[PDB]
This record gives sequence, C-alpha cells and structure tokens, in this order.
Amino acid sequence: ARYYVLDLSEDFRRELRETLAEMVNPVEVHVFLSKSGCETCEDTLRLMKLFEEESPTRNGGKLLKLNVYYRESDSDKFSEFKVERVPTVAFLGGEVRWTGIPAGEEIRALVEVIMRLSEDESGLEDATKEALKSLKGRVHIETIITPSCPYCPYAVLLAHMFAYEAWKQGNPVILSEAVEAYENPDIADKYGVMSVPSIAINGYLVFVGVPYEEDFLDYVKSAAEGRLTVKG
Ligand SMILES: [Cl-]
Repeated sequence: ARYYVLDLSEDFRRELRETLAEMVNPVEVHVFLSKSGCETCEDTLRLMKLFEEESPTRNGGKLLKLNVYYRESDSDKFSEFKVERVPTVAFLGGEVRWTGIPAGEEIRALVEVIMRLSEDESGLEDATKEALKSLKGRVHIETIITPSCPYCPYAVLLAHMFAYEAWKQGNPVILSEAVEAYENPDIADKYGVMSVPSIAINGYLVFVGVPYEEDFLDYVKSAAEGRLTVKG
C-alpha cells in the first residue's frame, strides 16, 4: 500500500525485542485475515509474526501468543470475536482491536497495548477505573486513524485502555476499535472524518483529536446513556 511503510528490519526487531523484554505476563493477540480480497492481510501477518518472534521466550513460552484466523476455515472464531472486517488485530475477546493493519505510527500504540495488558495495568486514573467497573450500557468506540498519523496512537491507546479496564473488571461493555481509514474508507466517511484521529462512539462522531482521559470518561458515560455531552 501507499499509506504505510512496513519496517521489518533488524534494527526495529532489536528495538521491539528490547521493549517487549519487559513484558510481565503473556498476552494473546488474535489476527483475522482472508486468503483473498484483502490487500493488507499479508503485511499484517508479517508484522504480527515479527511481534511474536521479538516477544520474550520464557520456558518455551512466547510472551506474545499469536493466533491467526482466516474467514474461511475459522468462521466460528470470527463470530466469537465479532470480527467482520480484515485485517483485524484484536486482544481480549475482541474488545480491543485494530480494524486495518496497525502499521506506521500505530506500532507505538500496538506495542504499548501489548505492554499494558502484559502488566495487568491499564494505567488509567483510579476514578476512571471505578467508573468503568460499574458502567452500564454498551459502548462501541471507533477511533478513525491512518498509519502515518502522528497523534492517532495516543487516541487509540486511550480508547483501548478504556476497553481493557472495563474488560478486566468483568464488565466488557466497551468495544474499542481503531479503524484504519484507507482500508475502511466507508467508516471514515460515515463520520465525515476530515482529520485523524477522530473518535466516534455508538455510531456518532464524538471527538476530533486526542482527548484527555477525564474528558473521554465523560464522553463514554454519556454515550453509554445515549446522551450527548460537551467536548468542554
Ligand atoms: Cl479465507
């Protein structure tokens, strides 16, 4: 593709391996692809195979456990994780995912998500964690991004951590999806996205840019209750 430069060099592998060397607990990642009709799937697999390879190995166990699924032979898995589009890179039960290759600047958010899940720590504020525990109502976060986008990683990280925090507390009502615009132009145009990152929640554009955690919590709570709040 023309919108991202996949770096599988030894230099990157070295840098990645060094960061992942600090992983605490193992993390499973689920990659959904299609044998055909998916231009970026091959690259996504190369990228994710690289991540798995560079993750630490402790007692024959790779700290990053890669699972790869194809639309055809893995139909039930797609249904289980509620994956309709490919390529998709998901964690948990699919509540944290990238719909579209997490290349370019997204590598930063992908690494951080892996690290935080590994550390059993979302890194969110206590107030946020407490709110997510009891949050009622489903929340579908779509953070529209592109691989080259410099600030997207921060927005993606935030939404993903919200989904993770809720999920780890046994309240998986949040689906945080990082939607790569080039592979999913319809979603980007559904929200009239002019600049990335842009964030939609429950089918409506909610924020343009990277929001503050505390503010995002308000957006999430309001979305859950089907209400509109001020970016304020
Ligand atoms: Cl397939």
